[PDB]
Amino acid sequence: PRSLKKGPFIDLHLLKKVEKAVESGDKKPLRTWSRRSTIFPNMIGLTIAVHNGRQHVPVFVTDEMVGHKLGEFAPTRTYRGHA
Amino acid sequence: AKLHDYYKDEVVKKLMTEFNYNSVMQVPRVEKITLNMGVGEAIADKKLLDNAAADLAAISGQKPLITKARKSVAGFKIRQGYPIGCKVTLRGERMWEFFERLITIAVPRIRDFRGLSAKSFDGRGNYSMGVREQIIFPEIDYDKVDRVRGLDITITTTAKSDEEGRALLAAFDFPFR
Amino acid sequence: MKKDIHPKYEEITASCSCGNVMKIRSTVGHDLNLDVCSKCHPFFTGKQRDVATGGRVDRFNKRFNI
Amino acid sequence: ARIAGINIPDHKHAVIALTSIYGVGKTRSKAILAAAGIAEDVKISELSEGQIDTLRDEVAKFVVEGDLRREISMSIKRLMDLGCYRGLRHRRGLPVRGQRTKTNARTRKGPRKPIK
RNA sequence: UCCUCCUAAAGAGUAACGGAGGAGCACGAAGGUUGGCUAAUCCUGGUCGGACAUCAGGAGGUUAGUGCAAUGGCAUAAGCC
RNA sequence: ACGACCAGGGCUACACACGUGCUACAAUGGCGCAUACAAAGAGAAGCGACCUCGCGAGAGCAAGCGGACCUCAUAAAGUGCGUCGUAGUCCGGAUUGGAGUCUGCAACUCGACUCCAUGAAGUCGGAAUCGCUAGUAAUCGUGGAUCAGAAUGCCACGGUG
Ligand SMILES: [Mg+2]
Ligand SMILES: [Mg+2]
Ligand SMILES: [Mg+2]
Ligand SMILES: [Mg+2]
Ligand SMILES: [Mg+2]
Ligand SMILES: [Mg+2]
Ligand SMILES: [Mg+2]
Ligand SMILES: [Mg+2]
Ligand SMILES: [Mg+2]
Ligand SMILES: [Mg+2]
Ligand SMILES: [Mg+2]
Ligand SMILES: [Mg+2]
Ligand SMILES: [Mg+2]
Ligand SMILES: [Mg+2]
Ligand SMILES: [Mg+2]
Ligand SMILES: [Mg+2]
Ligand SMILES: [Mg+2]
Ligand SMILES: [Zn+2]
Repeated sequence: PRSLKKGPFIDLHLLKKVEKAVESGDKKPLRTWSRRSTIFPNMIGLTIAVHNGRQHVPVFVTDEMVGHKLGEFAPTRTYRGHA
Repeated sequence: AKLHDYYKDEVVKKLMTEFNYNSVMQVPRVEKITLNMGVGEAIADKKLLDNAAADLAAISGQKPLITKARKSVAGFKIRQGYPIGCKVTLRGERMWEFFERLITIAVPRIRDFRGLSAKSFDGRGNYSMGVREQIIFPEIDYDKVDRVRGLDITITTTAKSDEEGRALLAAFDFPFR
Repeated sequence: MKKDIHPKYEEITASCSCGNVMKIRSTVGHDLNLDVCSKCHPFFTGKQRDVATGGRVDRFNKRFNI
Repeated sequence: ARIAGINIPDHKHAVIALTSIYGVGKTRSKAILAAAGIAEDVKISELSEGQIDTLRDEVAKFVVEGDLRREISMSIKRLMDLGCYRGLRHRRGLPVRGQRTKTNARTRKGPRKPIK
């Protein structure tokens, strides 16, 4: 993981969008390519559509989803099985 | 008869108040405790039954009644009459002293004990529980045994409703939750 | 009860780490030293702590300051 | 010879027989006996019962048999319920930590499953 | 050849290459007696234990049981120790 | 547009089949303490002592060095003592959980390392098959290239033999 002395990580263009959608109070799905941004506690309750390589899958943000990054909830490989 | 002495003075005074019974005979009371070991694997050999009955005779100090199959079923490969389990009925003073040793010693000796269920009272007050492992009783020596048995405890009481047996065991601080 | 068929059932003393001296009737014969009794088992204090869910937001805010 | 719920063998030495507890290892067993003042080369045999009472209190400081299995299952089921990538690996039976699944994933996948 | 039911027409009996099933044994206790006991099934609860073993409660009331076919009996049990 | 630019993904997927390897299945060993003996290399956007802090990977301050000077850098196998005493074990380390460090705009897919916990398979391998004639095989550590980081590969080096 990242060092504690650097703190967390989030894109600036994402962090400005989180700051806007909190104050504006809109529940539009925010499409986002920041698969590497740690989710913050002020993001809880928002539909944010993380990219997966091909499209944007919407992720509702839960209490337990804080200490992870957005790419974990957008799986990039589709696999169903061989048989 | 320590808990039987504890029953007659303080449990009866407790239940008569919180239920407003007309008579003192209207109070619940425990009647018998049944100690079954369903040993379905004894059809291979009698010695597993003969030693499991020996173990349950050490838990409660009575020689167990070896139970048999009421009828024949083919899913378990048994015929009507095969010795298939053992039971002990405990009444009187021997009921209370096992009941003392149960809730004070053996229930704390359960690995990862976290309580009982209050949903095990058979609709009519009679409580039944089942233990995973006979080593929770201190009667069993750990080195001398080889096989982990299991038994189940069944407290048959005179409570009419379902909650009245639940309140009865709670007067004996029975660790529900 | 019958006479011969039953095992020996004798009153012994069972002591514990909290010093709860308790005399019971038993089939052990020798004296018994316990580890936990119903008086000293952590069912009424210890098991309440042992759920320990923890907060995800509280884990986040502890690691630094903004 | 009965610590934290389970029994512990007497013929072994002190540090080794402690490691039968689900939650301690060779490191933490040295941490237990140093806090109890008990030498590590002695057995669980020829211990005073006061020393074993000292031993039970030191083990009770940490997370052990009944607590730890609940915490481990809680952490896995936390990943199960979120549906993250680590949750999907935990429930497809595939390796979580980013190992190869093309070859040599036999610990998570069990023995080989022949194409029938 | 023998047993049971129907045909058989409310006593007995009653035919057909009429309709359906069995028997050519078993048991030294599965006999005698005294004493005692009461099923099937289902519901709920309970370690392994599962549709189904054993245990505890309740419904049920013989829908079970009878060494074997069917019919008639069987609780005073002829059923079960 | 079959040319060009960017973000994200992929090249790391996974019922399976094969090659080449690494670590093992232990007692000619595991472990703990003590202790002896190397060679060959690299180093300036680098090597980084000493001291301090951290269980630890590391962090801080910071000399010395373009290097027979200083640094990477204490060789390990060995020996000496103690320990385990044949067990799936004080063997084996997979897997997984928790906590971290460092690199880098950034370690989710998808890095390495550390700590605590976890303790799979495996008890010497079917038919088959490979390497090797002397400092060789076998075994034991060491270094370099590539490289921000990232080898069990590759290329070198000596020990025992
Ligand atoms: Mg352990
Ligand atoms: Mg470890
Ligand atoms: Mg007639
Ligand atoms: Mg007539
Ligand atoms: Mg008869
Ligand atoms: Mg009679
Ligand atoms: Mg690109
Ligand atoms: Mg490739
Ligand atoms: Mg280099
Ligand atoms: Mg230090
Ligand atoms: Mg050595
Ligand atoms: Mg040695
Ligand atoms: Mg090991
Ligand atoms: Mg095996
Ligand atoms: Mg072995
Ligand atoms: Mg040659
Ligand atoms: Mg490198
Ligand atoms: Zn106590």
